[PDB]
Amino acid sequence: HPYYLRSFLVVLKTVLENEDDMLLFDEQEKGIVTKFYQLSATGQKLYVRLFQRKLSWIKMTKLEYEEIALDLTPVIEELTNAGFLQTESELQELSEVLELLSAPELKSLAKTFHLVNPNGQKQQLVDAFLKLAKQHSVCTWGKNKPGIGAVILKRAKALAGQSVRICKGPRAVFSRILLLFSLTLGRMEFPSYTINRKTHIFQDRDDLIRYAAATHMLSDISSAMANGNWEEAKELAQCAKRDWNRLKNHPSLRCHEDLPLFLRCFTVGWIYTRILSRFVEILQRLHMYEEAVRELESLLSQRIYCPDSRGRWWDRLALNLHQHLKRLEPTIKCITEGLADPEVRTGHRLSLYQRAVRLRESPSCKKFKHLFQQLPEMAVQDVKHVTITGRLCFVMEAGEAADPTTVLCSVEELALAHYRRSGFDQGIHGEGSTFSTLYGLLLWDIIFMDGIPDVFRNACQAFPLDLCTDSFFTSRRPALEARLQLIHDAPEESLRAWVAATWHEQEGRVASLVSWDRFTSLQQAQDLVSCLGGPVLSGVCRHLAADFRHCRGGLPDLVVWNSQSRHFKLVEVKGPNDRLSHKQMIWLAELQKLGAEVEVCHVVAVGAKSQSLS
Amino acid sequence: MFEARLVQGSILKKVLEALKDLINEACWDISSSGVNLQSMDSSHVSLVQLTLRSEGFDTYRCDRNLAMGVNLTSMSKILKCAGNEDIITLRAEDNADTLALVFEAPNQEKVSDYEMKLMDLDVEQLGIPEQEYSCVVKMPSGEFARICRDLSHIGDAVVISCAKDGVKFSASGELGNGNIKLSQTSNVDKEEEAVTIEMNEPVQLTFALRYLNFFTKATPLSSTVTLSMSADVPLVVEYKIADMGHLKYYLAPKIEDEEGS
Amino acid sequence: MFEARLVQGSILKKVLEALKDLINEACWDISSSGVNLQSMDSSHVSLVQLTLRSEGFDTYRCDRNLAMGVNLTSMSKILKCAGNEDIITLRAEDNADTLALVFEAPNQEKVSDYEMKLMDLDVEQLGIPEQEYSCVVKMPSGEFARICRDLSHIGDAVVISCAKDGVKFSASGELGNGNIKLSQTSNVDKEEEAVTIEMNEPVQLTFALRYLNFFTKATPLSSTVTLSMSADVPLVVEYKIADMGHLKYYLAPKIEDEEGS
Amino acid sequence: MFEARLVQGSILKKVLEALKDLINEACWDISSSGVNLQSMDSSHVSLVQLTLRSEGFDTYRCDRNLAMGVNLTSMSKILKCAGNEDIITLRAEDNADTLALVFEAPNQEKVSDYEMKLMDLDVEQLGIPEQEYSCVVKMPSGEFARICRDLSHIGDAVVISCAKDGVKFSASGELGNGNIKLSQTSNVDKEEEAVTIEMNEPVQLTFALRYLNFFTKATPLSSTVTLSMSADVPLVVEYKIADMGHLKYYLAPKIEDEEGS
DNA sequence: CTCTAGACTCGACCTAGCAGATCTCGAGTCTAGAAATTCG
DNA sequence: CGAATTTCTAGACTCGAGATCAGCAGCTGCTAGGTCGAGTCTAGAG
Repeated sequence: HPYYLRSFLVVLKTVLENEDDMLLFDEQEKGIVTKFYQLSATGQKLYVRLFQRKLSWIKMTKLEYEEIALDLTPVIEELTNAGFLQTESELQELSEVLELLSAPELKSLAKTFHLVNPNGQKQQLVDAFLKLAKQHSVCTWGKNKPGIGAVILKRAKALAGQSVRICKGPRAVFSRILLLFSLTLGRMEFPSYTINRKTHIFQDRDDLIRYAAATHMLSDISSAMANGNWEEAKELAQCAKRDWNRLKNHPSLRCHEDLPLFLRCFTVGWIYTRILSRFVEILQRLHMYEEAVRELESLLSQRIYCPDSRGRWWDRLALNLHQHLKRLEPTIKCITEGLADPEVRTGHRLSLYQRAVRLRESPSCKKFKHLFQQLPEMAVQDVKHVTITGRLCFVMEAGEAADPTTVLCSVEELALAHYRRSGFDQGIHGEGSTFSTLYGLLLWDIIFMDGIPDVFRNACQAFPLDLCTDSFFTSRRPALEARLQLIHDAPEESLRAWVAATWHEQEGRVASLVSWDRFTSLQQAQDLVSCLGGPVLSGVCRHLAADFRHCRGGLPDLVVWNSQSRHFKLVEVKGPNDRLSHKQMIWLAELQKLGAEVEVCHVVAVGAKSQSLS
Repeated sequence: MFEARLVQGSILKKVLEALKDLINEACWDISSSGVNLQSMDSSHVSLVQLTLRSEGFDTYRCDRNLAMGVNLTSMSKILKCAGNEDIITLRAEDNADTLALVFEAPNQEKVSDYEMKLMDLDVEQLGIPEQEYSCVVKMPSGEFARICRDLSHIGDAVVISCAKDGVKFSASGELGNGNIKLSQTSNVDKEEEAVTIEMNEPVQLTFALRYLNFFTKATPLSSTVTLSMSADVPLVVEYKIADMGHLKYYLAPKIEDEEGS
Repeated sequence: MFEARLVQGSILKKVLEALKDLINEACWDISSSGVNLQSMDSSHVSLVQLTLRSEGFDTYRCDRNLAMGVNLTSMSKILKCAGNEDIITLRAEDNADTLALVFEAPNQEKVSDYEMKLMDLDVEQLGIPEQEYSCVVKMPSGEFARICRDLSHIGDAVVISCAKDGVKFSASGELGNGNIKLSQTSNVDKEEEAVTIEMNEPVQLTFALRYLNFFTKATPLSSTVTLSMSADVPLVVEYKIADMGHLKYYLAPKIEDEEGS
Repeated sequence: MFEARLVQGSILKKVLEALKDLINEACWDISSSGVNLQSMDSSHVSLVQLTLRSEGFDTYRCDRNLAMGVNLTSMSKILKCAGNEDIITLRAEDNADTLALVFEAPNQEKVSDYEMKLMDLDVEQLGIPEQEYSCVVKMPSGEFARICRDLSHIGDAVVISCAKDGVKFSASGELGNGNIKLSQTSNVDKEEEAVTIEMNEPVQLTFALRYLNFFTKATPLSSTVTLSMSADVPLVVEYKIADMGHLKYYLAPKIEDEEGS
């Protein structure tokens, strides 16, 4: 693909202009990357495709990559001489060749031998051949010649033939360079952000290795959870904990402590913490909940690395001590401090109050009412429940009843059709994406104000990292409010300006998380802000910035605004066998507090057949 | 120019039966004192030995030493097409790649002659370490065939204990454990009934059961088998072919740590 | 200390193979009266009962009535080691979970011992009602052995219309219909060829031949079948085990309503 | 209405196996002369014809000639369950729609009737020529089959060569070459254990061993098989059906390709 | 007034998919080899 | 006792579903769905 040639080359040529990049790489690796650079342009593709492919011995006869040549073999020996594609050559490892070996000729090789049950499945045949390693007493019967496995691999190669593989060093160095580029495609027109890289994230080249060691493990553990085999995970996690234990007393994390929270996102301890965090759901799922109880305790000792982590451990203690390990005396102590911890907020906490209410009403904890006299309240005024009907699959009969075509749909159109005929033509959906979209264009350069360290660290960043963290707002508390109140006072025509301008000023330019499809037409957006203005959205963003980690979504799904009649029909999609979460109306309550038009839209379970009954 | 004529063609028929699948290719070493076959399997696990003398042949002459490699399967395809009573007229030409197999009719009415292509094997001077065996067991072949065949289903290895009161065969598996032992014959003078055991020191070894079936193919050859054992020595199974010679089956013992890992 | 010594090993050999194809596990109800088996089939359609009187055994003892659930499938393979003429010595000991089988050669030169593993099976008892039947015939075993098989080529649903002058074991299928009518015989010197029938009321019902083929595996047990029928009552197929026991088979008639569907 | 009672049903029984593997549908030209059968093989290469005289039957009478067809496959499965020493009374009505089986027993104690569906076939008659043959060979039929399957291991083509002192059966395969010649022996008083070849002119042809294997299916019809061969003439393999009739085979010789060029 | 068994409810509880082609595979079926059997 | 016949059993061929791959999806939270222990209502008996 022409994409792959430009992409990897763009990555390298962009990571080049970083003096830290050369600082953290030895002259040997510099020679390595340069000798990739001098490599043939058509020879680049072969290493590119294989690099982003699985690490396993593969025969070129199996390979079919044609866009270089039907006989690109001379490139193969050239690149082998370059010292990367280790060919058949040094292959004295029976397991690897068995892995290359396929089952049919594996069955044939079984036939020419005597082994027990030469008709089984792939792996147990493999370790059956591995039991053939246990020898050198019957092979030494006459002449010694202990290479019975040597004979095995010789006949295997006769069966298999040629293969290639990559040495570990080059793969390791490109892994490091790619993760350096990533730091938490060439077609992407990046925004108007320049750069503000000031401070190096890490502290030493040794430190980054452990992340590389951990990142591999973290992905490994991620696959372990999709297997059901956490048992192997813990032993290396113990080693990882031992690796943590060995590196608990290391100053690198202290500089991360010095690093802002958006730079604290990854930290030796934090990585090890998230390693130990997965250990907990490793522990709980294998029902070793008591240790998982112990881990969160030492976790709760730490708060600095991702402050939005202590609250999770509070739920961990409750969940551990309620569902399986019923242990009252601690879990009351937990739930109390859990409801009080600052990082515990919104849905993360409002569930806990109902959890507190549900727990206190239970006979088990009904005895400890005296410890449950500090209950907050979120008295709600549940929004008018417009309960509608419509076909379900979902399936929509949109249009005239004469054409009741299926055309599979979702719950949106049902309400959309109901509300569009209710004089609310425009407005599809999108929770709080649109509000962020409104937030994006108008405040863009304020949002992307620079000069602050590592705002645009990479050469490709769009969001200045701290976007997730509340320190974004604290950074520009004066700057935001000046622009914020201006929008609050700005009339509709003024809003159209920064909408259309930033729409054009940053068209194509990567709009971080801003979604252009939210504004299907720019004039529609300018017509949308003609319906918006001041407190309507200004109240929203005040809540957004600081309370950001915990408030990405949950907003009314539908937005259904009248394009020309100003008045909008904001909607939370709901229905029977469903309910509004504790946090869900926390949007609506303040929305209805500012007099928003949110409309709870319950949906009667109505099927295709059902309407025919009447 | 080698040419050997054996009246009892069935003996040459039977000998291939055991070697038909146990060995695929071998060198047919022939000397003036008789026939001697010795080769190895593809698994490098067992050795087969032949000691056919020149005396047993009705008419024998081997002008010069030959050692020729021919396919085992090819020969078995030909031995099957001759009756159990035809007179073998084996005749091998000096460096001509033609083996004259003539199956003479005892009726003197049919003529059966066959020739096959000759291949090229390699000789590796197999070492034959001669050693005395503490436990020597002679017992009829037919009974031996059962014990090896019966214990095949229960397990895959046998722990042989040379008990002076009578040798015992024990095999274990996921189905359970089963031990079979016999009593040495004292009063039955029949050679096809002796369970005589030679005792010097008890020995307990282990072997693969997947081969005992192959070796027991030689039951049509003789009525009694001889098994000799000691500490850390290969299993030996010898068949006495009348006065024609003896054939011996070599089987190195299974290593004790193979089951451990 | 349950012990049962029966000289006729073949009859014990003969009983197992009939049970292999229908039952996976069962509970062995043994008593001082003798060995009694009441085990409904794995397919949950047919019922099989077996009872062995203690006096039939050459040496029978039963201190306490045990009820062991043993894997039925594996039993034959151990039994396949037993010869056609060995003396079986069923024996159980205390509270262990192992049954002892000993096979003795008639010449007392080969003693075979074996051990299996017992499992825990629930003791499910089903009531056995005793009553008379409509069409009762004493009909030779080898006779029907083909009859189930021969008409198994036609279809899988016979409509038995037993009458006063023989049998009307008809069948049908897409290729055609199989219509056999055996003539009742009474003036036969031997009782092995008599097909005498006692009639009170004709009955017309239907069965699936697949089970019928399974129910014929016990042919070597005897030569005189005591199969009988009545309206809407499961079939009974009883085999007299010489003077050793009785082997009865139960199968409910197939309802004609499913044939319409 | 046609009735044919045959005491020797075994002769009628063993006919079907020869015709099974090569013929599926056929027509039976039935007249007062006896039973006649002509049917080209399914592959349209070899010709198989059958003739029986009516006088061989114990009872036979046919008022009006009939040419009616039945699948060969179905009838043999029916005849599978029958015994070899039974009495059969083949019978067919004028309106050809079903075939009734009048199977009897030597003790006249068990009788079974079966009904076969008939079917219609186009009566395709081919006029075979009668002529003298160059080399005609009569020899033990069992011996002829024994020669075939040896040469089938080599190739699928045997060179027929009537020579001065017998035939020169020669198979040429990839693995090797197989030459078999039998001395012309006529001094033996037992004509069944003898070969007689008449000389008119030497002629050499080759035939596919696939059909020879099928043709050898009729070996136990007669102890001797007569072979008549001629230049550019289909092979003749005839079996005398005791005194009941005769059965001869046609197989057109293969065209010798110009492999030498 | 109180204790217990059954139906309605409601709130908690858990799990799969993303995207089309591609091999790969894993059970299902047949027929020749293996073997008991059995009769003149 | 040998050979035929039949049966038994394993090796070969078919099919349809399971797993994987590459250039991109993962945004993960709303939706659907099967579940469960406790709360709650009611009918019959004391």
